[PDB]
Amino acid sequence: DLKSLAKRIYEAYLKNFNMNKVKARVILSPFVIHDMETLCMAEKTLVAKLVNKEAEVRIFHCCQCTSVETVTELTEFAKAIPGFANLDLNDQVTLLKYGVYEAIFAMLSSVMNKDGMLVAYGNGFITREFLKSLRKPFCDIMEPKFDFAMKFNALELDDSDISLFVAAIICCGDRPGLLNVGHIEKMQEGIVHVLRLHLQSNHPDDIFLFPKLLQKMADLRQLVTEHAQLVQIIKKTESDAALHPLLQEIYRDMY
Ligand SMILES: CC(C)(Oc1ccc(-c2cccc3ccccc23)cc1)C(=O)O
Repeated sequence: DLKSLAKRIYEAYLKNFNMNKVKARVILSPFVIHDMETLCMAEKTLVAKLVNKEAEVRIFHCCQCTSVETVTELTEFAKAIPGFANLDLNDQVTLLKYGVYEAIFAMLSSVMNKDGMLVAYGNGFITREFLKSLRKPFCDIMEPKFDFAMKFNALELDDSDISLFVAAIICCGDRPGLLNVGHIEKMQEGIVHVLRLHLQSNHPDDIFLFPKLLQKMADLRQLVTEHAQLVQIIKKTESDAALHPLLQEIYRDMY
């Protein structure tokens, strides 16, 4: 009855996310993008959307397209979280609007290692150093996410842990403008309880793992706010490009 909830959530997570941690770790060893040269020969096969323009824009257009694909997946995942579909539609929409990027950056850690991150469904690998060399302010976009991911990955969670974590992020009672705050809080309370007991069984060698994950929740909220602004600046200083319309509405005057 608590076991069951963890199982239903894990199964929803396996069904709805194309990329997960087991799949990514196996992969992380294919085609490396480490400079402008290797970037272009990536774009002869891997990235077929803006197919020219400034390399910084091509890169993060490709990146925002992946984020939008993750938002799509997160929406299906949430509909499978027991209780979520029973909320008023505007509460479901509100939870997703304010929750998806906290979940995105949490799950992004799974396709990152200290050297770089998987891209294009794991058939490309862009190095951390290469991103760091891009012209300002594009070189500052992914670095704080790598920083988060390195600390997160050190916790050595598996997908059964992460599925519960992501459900807890989405079912959050303090998003602005919720109608049934009481019930969403009870949903959250249940998931977080199951998460704690799950971590105690799956990781009995780390007593402080549950508090460490609650710290990561706090970290992600800060990470998302800071990302919103960096995104805003790039829209102001740069319009060779175009921010995805969905991301525009999500980021707008939230934080
Ligand atoms: C993590 C990621 C990929 O961060 C982005 C960073 C920059 C852009 C971006 C990409 C292309 C043009 C832009 C213009 C103004 C502001 C941002 C952009 C899109 C996403 C995202 O928000 O999904």
